[PDB]
Amino acid sequence: MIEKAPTNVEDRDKAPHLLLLAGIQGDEPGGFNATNLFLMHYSVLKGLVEVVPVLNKPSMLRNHRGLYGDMNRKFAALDKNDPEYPTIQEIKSLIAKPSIDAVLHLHDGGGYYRPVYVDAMLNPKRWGNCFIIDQDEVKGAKFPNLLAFANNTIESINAHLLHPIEEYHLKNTRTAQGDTEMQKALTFYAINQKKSAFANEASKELPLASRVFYHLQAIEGLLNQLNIPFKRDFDLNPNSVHALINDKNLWAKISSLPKMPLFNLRPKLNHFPLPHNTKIPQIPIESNAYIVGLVKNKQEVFLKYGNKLMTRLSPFYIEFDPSLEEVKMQIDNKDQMVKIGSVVEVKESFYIHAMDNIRANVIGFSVSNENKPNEAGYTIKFKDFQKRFSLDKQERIYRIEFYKNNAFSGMILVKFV
Ligand SMILES: C[C@H](N)C(=O)N[C@H](CCC(=O)N[C@@H](CCC[C@@H](N)C(=O)O)C(=O)O)C(=O)O
Ligand SMILES: [Ca+2]
Ligand SMILES: [Ca+2]
Ligand SMILES: [Ca+2]
Repeated sequence: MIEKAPTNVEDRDKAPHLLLLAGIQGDEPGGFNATNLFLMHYSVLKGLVEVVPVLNKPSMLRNHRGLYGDMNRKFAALDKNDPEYPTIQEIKSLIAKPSIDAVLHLHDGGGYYRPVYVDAMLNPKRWGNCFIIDQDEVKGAKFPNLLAFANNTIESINAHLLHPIEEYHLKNTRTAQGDTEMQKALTFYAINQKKSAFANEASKELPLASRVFYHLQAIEGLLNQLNIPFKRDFDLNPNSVHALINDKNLWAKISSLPKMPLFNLRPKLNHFPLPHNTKIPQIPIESNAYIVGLVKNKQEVFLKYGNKLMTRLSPFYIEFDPSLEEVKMQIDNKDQMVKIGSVVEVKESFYIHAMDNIRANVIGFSVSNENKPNEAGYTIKFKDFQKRFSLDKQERIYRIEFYKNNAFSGMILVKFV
């Protein structure tokens, strides 16, 4: 859970609290890209929005609806030995917190829901582009009138339709009256804790940016109904959404390695250092996004951003010796200390000063066929690189790797600008 909170802690209790959740199915990227963009680009000014951006991360990482079965059928009877049992308790505990008032659960769904059969794509069996309640009223909730809240949220979404076919409709599953499937799902659990609970569906027929657009419309519609004041730092249209999903400023930091751009990496990165004796899911990974991770696939390690494959790492596993903190380098004739794990911009040249006990391999530069070379003490320019060794498709970013005996002492990236 990630908090989107006012800067003044005192403002937390001055408006309602919403719990915003997506990615209970790992192949529904509208939902988890929307929670991602919300965390990255919105501000909550009073009250609080608690976000679990992706409920089923292992499944997201494999582009899979649910590796351990349908997580959204696990909110009623559940075997204590179910692999998702701990996850389910975390979620139910967030839902049932006295400080939470409302719950919004995002999904992507096939076709377009219509309450009357129109055709195979538009009918009551379909799920796309609807706003869903389990029943019209939840007595004892802070906001008991789910129906009114839903109708007003649908109004807000329908003020912004990209095409008429995308019109939102109310879907009331009347769950307690015999819907045994929905009785096992998240929002029904929430209403049983006297929370006002809603699900939004964006149609799988839509491109990702349009799915995310509609989820964000639903989030804003509901925040307005709750009177949780918010801002965002962008204009809400599909182009703007696309730009932010595919943002060149997105990065990932694996272990103590430098920040790497998410987009426009080469599809495969060879001889990539990873800490030994460390299970893949336990390798630290930081990002300015909230849906990034690593997953093992055969012998490779995939860098994932939602369902997008950003690169395939071909690792070599090695001790990460943390002793080397900085390296003396010259950049465009300007001498300076460079922290291990830095990215440095270069216009013309660089040079690494020799070090006792430390060997430098500039990846893409060579002066011999030594398999374990020392390339400190060379003045290096762009023309000196074999461009295929670049980290990026643009052939501008190069790895410098440092070794102390048989241990890995760190990496610095140079970016030619
Ligand atoms: C074809 C394949 N079985 C498939 O992906 N079906 C989906 C089925 C649609 C689907 O999952 N809705 C959700 C609705 C849940 C709403 C609400 N109670 C909640 O807890 O948020 C579900 O039932 O968990 C499709 O048609 O979009
Ligand atoms: Ca932003
Ligand atoms: Ca779903
Ligand atoms: Ca080299």
